[PDB]
Amino acid sequence: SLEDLLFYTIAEGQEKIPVHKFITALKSTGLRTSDPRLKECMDMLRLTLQTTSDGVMLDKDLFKKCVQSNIVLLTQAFRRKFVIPDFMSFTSHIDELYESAKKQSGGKVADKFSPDLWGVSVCTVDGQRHSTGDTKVPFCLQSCVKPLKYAIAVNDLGTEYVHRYVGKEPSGLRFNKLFLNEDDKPHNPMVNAGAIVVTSLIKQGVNNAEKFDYVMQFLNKMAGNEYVGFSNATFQSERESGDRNFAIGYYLKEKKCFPEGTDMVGILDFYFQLCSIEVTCESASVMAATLANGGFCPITGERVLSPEAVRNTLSLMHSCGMYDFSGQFAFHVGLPAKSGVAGGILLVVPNVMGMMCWSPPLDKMGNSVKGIHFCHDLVSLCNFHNYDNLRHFAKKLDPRRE
Amino acid sequence: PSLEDLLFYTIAEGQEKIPVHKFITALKSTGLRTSDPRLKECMDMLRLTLQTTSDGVMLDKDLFKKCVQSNIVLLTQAFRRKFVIPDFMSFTSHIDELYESAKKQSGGKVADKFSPDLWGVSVCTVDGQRHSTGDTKVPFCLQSCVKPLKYAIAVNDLGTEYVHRYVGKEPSGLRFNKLFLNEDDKPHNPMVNAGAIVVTSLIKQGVNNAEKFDYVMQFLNKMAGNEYVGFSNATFQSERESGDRNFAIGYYLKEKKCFPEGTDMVGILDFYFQLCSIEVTCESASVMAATLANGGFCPITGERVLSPEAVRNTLSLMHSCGMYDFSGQFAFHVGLPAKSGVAGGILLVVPNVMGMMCWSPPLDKMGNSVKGIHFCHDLVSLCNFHNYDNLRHFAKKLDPRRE
Amino acid sequence: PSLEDLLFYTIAEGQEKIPVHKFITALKSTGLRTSDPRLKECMDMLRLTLQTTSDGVMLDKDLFKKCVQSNIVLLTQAFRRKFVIPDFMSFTSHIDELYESAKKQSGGKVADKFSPDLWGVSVCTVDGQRHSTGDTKVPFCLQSCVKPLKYAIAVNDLGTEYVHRYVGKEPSGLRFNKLFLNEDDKPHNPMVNAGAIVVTSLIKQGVNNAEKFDYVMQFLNKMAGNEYVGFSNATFQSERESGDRNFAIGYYLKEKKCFPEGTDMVGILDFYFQLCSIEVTCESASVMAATLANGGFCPITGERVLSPEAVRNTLSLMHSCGMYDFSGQFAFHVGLPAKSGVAGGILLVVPNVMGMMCWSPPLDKMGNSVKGIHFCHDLVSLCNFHNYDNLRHFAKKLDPRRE
Amino acid sequence: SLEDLLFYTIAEGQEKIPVHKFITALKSTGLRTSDPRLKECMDMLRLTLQTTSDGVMLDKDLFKKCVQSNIVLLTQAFRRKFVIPDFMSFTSHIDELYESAKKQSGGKVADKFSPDLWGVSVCTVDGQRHSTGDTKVPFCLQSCVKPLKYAIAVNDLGTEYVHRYVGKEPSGLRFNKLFLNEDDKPHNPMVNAGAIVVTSLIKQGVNNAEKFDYVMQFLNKMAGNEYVGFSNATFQSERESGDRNFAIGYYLKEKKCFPEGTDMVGILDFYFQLCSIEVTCESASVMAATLANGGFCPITGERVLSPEAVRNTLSLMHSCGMYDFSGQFAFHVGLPAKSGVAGGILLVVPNVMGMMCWSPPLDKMGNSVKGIHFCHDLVSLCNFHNYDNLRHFAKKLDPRRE
Ligand SMILES: O=C(Cc1ccccc1)Nc1nnc(CCSCCc2nnc(NC(=O)Cc3ccccc3)s2)s1
Ligand SMILES: O=C(Cc1ccccc1)Nc1nnc(CCSCCc2nnc(NC(=O)Cc3ccccc3)s2)s1
Repeated sequence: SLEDLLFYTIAEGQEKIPVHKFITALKSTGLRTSDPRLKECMDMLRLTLQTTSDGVMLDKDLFKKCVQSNIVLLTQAFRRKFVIPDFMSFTSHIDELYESAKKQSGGKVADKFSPDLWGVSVCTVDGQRHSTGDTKVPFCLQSCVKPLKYAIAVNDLGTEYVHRYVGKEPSGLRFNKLFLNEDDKPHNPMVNAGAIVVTSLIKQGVNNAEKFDYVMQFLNKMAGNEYVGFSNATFQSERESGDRNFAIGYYLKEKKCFPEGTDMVGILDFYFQLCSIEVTCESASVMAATLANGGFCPITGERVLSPEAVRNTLSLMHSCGMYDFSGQFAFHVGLPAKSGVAGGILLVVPNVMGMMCWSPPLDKMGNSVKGIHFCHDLVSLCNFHNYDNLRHFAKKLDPRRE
Repeated sequence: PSLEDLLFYTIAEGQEKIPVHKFITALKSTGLRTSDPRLKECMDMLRLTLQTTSDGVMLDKDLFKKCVQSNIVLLTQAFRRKFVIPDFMSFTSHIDELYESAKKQSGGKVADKFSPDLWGVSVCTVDGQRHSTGDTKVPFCLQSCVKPLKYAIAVNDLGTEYVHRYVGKEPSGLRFNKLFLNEDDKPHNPMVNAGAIVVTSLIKQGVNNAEKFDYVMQFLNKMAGNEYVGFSNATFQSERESGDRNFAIGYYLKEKKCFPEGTDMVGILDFYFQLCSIEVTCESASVMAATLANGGFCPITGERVLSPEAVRNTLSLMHSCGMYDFSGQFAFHVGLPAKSGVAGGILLVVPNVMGMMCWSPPLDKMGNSVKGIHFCHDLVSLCNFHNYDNLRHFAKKLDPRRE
Repeated sequence: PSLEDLLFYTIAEGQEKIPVHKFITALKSTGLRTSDPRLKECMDMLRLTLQTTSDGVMLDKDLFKKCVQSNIVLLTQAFRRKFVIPDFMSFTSHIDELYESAKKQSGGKVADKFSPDLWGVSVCTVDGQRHSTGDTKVPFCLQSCVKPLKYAIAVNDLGTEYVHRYVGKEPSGLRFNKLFLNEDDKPHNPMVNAGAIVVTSLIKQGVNNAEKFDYVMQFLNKMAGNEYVGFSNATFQSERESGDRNFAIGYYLKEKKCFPEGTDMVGILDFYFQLCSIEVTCESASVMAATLANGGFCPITGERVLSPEAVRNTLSLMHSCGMYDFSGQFAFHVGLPAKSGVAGGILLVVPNVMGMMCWSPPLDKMGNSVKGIHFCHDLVSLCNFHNYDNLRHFAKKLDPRRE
Repeated sequence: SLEDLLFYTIAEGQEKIPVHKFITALKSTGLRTSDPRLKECMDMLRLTLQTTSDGVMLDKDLFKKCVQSNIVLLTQAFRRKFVIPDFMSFTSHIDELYESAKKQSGGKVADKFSPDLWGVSVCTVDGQRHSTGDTKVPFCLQSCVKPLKYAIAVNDLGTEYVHRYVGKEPSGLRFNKLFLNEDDKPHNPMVNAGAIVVTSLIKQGVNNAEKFDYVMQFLNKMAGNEYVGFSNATFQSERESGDRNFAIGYYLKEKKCFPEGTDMVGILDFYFQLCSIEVTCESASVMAATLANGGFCPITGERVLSPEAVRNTLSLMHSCGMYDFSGQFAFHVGLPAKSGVAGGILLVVPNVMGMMCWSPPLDKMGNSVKGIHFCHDLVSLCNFHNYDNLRHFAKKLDPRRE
């Protein structure tokens, strides 16, 4: 009697629960009715609300009928088994943390969005969503895709083959300039140099039209079929300006850094496409949550990413993610991130939640100000630093305990 | 309404009396050692109340309740399977298996007195559970393993802002492994000779090169729960006459005023050289490591040894800058804050779980003990400890925080 | 008062009529060639005279006089041994030995269509005196020998400091063999391909490539005294199907705004490849070399091809940034401003003496002709031509400028 | 008739030649009365200017027997066979060059002299001398001493031996702070790293009080026995602050770059000594002109340096002469030169002259501000630049043509 136990808990020992009393109780687990895992249960309460134009409260049988298929989720949500149990106040802090971070004036956009925008969207490894501010506005990943594509190539080619072509370390702050390492390979897949070679490994032999759908599919599964778009616009402008990536390409060609059969100039076309893929904070925190969640999309429970692919990517998101800010960043926030010149910080606090912070203004290394100050405050407030202690964490509050 | 009685029927499964060996081999399987200092009252009472018979004997709800009365809740948790590694027993067997497979790979050159066949591994967890195997009671110099330990002491005592005025926090790269300073005219991080030597000059800013040392030993004893920390004046003598590279760094960091006001660079070099020949065994350093793995509370004494500021920063930097030039490949393939050492040492830490120390004197080309490098890989291959595994979805790996 | 007569009676033994053929030998052992352009009128009038007179033929003082009237100024200098190398006959003996001594050095690898036993030295002194040994009339491309010439042409047309808004003037630094731009986002110097490409980018901006090229051909023709200067279309079309590295450099230059505004980098790359495919002979290129040996004036025409501001900058960077990595050891040991080329050319230049081209196609590992550097070493072994050789006290060296 | 032929030429048709007239005829030939190759003659000018009390005034036989033994030297001088025939005009050019450089007011002295000191001095392959400014003030060569010591090493050991221990190429502008090159040899004998090493090659097997004599023996033969001194003061301060040099010293020790059995700390003391050697501009011109003269001292006719050692030392000064300024220096100036932190610049125009400039204030690169201006102007005046032609040199001046 799983459904049975759940009814008594929500229905205050009386005749029944009314309609919104269920859903306001359901919207308090931070779950969202449009969760794909709740599709059935929501379908069927459309059916039973349509039994009368007068009511209706629900009997224990009427209740149990709808939540039949989804009580596994509804129990964990209502007996507060979700990775952040009091999700209700945990959002009231993120609210504050959005608010104080909204007060951060500085930063320059790339050069054409409005520097007013600012939207952070949580998505817990369990599905609990929260968002405040402008989380519905689509934007491009740009270099936020290098992890995602890097994932895809290790997901399909394995680590050994891939790093036969790209390094694994960071190169430091004086050689954010060099292309190849001592062995005539770019140093890691997070710098455009290694990214160009990675792009040259995704689906060799197939043509550039088929190649691109293969990652759009992949990029869709990672966001639980929430909004991933494409901007032809930033695509064409991203190759007309891509003189540096051409440079890299030609130098990769000369010293033979692509697989034997690569039409180098096409691979750059493909690279440039990949950067112009669109997302919203909402759709992109599910992508981050997928990395948070070992490779499984938190709101569809589908496997998208092999764990090697997801480990390797958070590993290099750590070392190599925030450009030259990586060192200081891996230090104070210590959360595998990936910045993007569009302003996206594809934050991940693994085994908890995925974030996407979007506010377009950047800093001198290429990281959203508000994006960066938000993590800082976040780590300050909650024991999320990769090497915080989960037990003796002193003045920090944990949202995984009660 | 009977917490001391609550634990009785777990071992005395509905039995009358219970042998104390039946209780302590039940407590060696908790992984704890009888010499756990937060058991002493339980172990003194039991030694005392073991002076109530001369043939045996054993204890009852009368006696037990009088003895584990003091430390009941640790024995509760210890016996309610409430330790971070519940079946510590089979986890040790894993370590044994990695240890011996990492023994047969006999490449390397000893640095330039030991036998290359030495190979010692020791674990301690944040709950105090310990294990080891091989030559783990053999004292070696911390050498560069001392560096994060000494960093920690500086941050606990001075805060993170202060200590990173004097030494950067990033890893150097496979190019600049020989430059001393980054462009900020600081050594890149506390893990390079350049950076250690600098951190050393921030401990006990004031008192003299004998109080500074005792004070590091005091800390180093607290942190190790009072296991063997020591000091091999023999190494220190040869460290300080063949130390031309270091004297180069010393003179260059003085050249670029990298120490603080009133720093006797040459004496700091002695302290450094001293701190390098500070002796530990794999065992005593397991408690060092697990202490940092434990928010700064010493797992086997319950004593707050370090800031949680201090443990975090150190583990932040052992990750990046820990394995000389192999740190990159290391952070990738094993992604555990480690720290290598010229005598064979690796100070491994699995945060929220355990601390480790490995040891085989033969270094490889890079200067990291062959068998030690081999062993840290294999352990991440095995267990989802790698800093970036998922705790829920981790493929074909074994998590030992689960039964 | 007695000018051509002064010469006329010196080649005669106070005698009757000197035969034309023994005047011919007297002027071939002066080293000049009967085809010197600065002599064409003397040979025109003397073959015309053989055409009319009969039947020896022989030569009166009046029959000698103003055949040589035109070029007597040279012709005296030739005969009173007032040339830079007075006893040129013996000096060719030493070239004939140094050629043969360098003939035995068959090591070295061609680039990848010729044959390695090809070996030719042609000497053009600043006066005109020619000597060749071995295969001098075989045509080869200039390849990166063009860089100094093209560089000269750039500064002769645009002047040092403009050219150097876009190109440094320093020799990169043996291990930084590989980075294109320096700190200021400038290439290092015009001898490196990264600078060649940007130099090329600055000659006759605005014109299109067909004209640019001919503007370069005429220039090269005069420097050679209108001896063979040509263009193999064969090597150019592969120079464009293989220069991936150059394309690398070009785009990176574009990204950093290293070309002038309104530079189509892809055609500047094509123009650049054409300058490498220009061909010459040992004979034709020793006149090019002697031109720079000659403050820019072509020894066998008398024609100012290059500003002295441009001879020097080119000779400078040929000293220091010239022979690629070997230029250090080369500036040390040979101290001559040379320039290597991957076709097998060393554009040797002994300022104030002569211009050589040596040609053996086989390159060494740094890409420089085996026999070329051997000849070059042996040549300064025997003679005080090394840059900082002393012209007065020079030990056992022979000086050819002293009789 | 050779002494008569001389006696007749310098005679103004006057039967009894004055000696005031003789010496100003001699001084203005460049030579000074203190020339050692003229002592015999100058001795007997003291002998016969002792016989009475008048002029005195020599004649066909008195003249003849004083210049009897120095005639062929006094021939070329008065037959204008001296490499710079009209040395006279040549010196006021050097004067203008000095005064033009007089106005370059920038610069910071290191830390003790007063920053208005400035001098130049010339000496030719034949002996003609000139100086202007503060050219009799002792100062330390400091770093100007590395070429001189290198010569002595090559002269005593030969090119082969010496360059088993120091390289021969230039450093490299950005990573100009490395001590060694990838052969573990210091880059060249002109960096403190290679200087220090060159210093251990001199007179192995003999203690440091005697090494220093033999160096000054050499450093005397080379300056024709003009002023060579030594400062213990600067030696004790250089001893007490060159932490960098200790660094480098220790670094060469661990890298085993000295010849076996080298007391590093002593060689550092010897280095600190050798850098504290005292010269004036004057004495240092004969230093340089000895090198300009194939190793024969212009003023004593002694062979001091085998041409080997002279060739090499003037090659390395060209390449590695002026610290990070050497690249641009060899380009624009293209005379082998050698800068010093005191302001010293030991310049050399082979086969014509040696020079030496002093000016305390340095630039941002460790080179005398005005000592630097001075060359740049000099080469802009004379076809001295190593690659100016001796026939066609555009609008420049040649001082070997009359
Ligand atoms: O933007 C600045 C300002 C700056 C300022 C201060 C300091 C430095 C720089 N400088 C820049 N300089 N170049 C840039 C473009 C990247 S370099 C071309 C890519 C590579 N070239 N050689 C490589 N090594 C190998 O390929 C190893 C190899 C091993 C064995 C055999 C062959 C090859 S990779 S940017
Ligand atoms: O061991 C090889 C063979 C090898 C092999 C391969 C390639 C070359 C050479 N060569 C050497 N290896 N170690 C050597 C002594 C190392 S220390 C040099 C003195 C400095 N220490 N930190 C510095 N940076 C800054 O003071 C600030 C700054 C940093 C960066 C930019 C601007 C400003 S400079 S030499």
